[PDB]
Amino acid sequence: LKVNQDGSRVLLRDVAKIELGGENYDIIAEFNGQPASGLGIKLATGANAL
Amino acid sequence: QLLAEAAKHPDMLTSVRPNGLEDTPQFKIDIDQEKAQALGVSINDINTTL
Repeated sequence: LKVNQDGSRVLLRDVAKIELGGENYDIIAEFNGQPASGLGIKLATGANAL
Repeated sequence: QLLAEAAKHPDMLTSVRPNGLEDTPQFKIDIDQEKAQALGVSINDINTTL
């Protein structure tokens, strides 16, 4: 991010935590108490469901 | 591995070949940002020049 006059170099590690996480924590799912995920599927106009 | 295992059955499979291309040499450039900043050079300008 920056290299100081004294020679010290600053990285992201020193000013920010970095992790793998969801791009939106708004939605959460739970199947019979335990954590889960899934897909709700919506059909198209003029197609057969079966 | 599959091509090898297929060359062992020349009585059912013949001319088993890949249609793709085999890996070739590439010239890598491991730019360093510490020195580029110590010299005041915009990495964007570096990449645009290259």
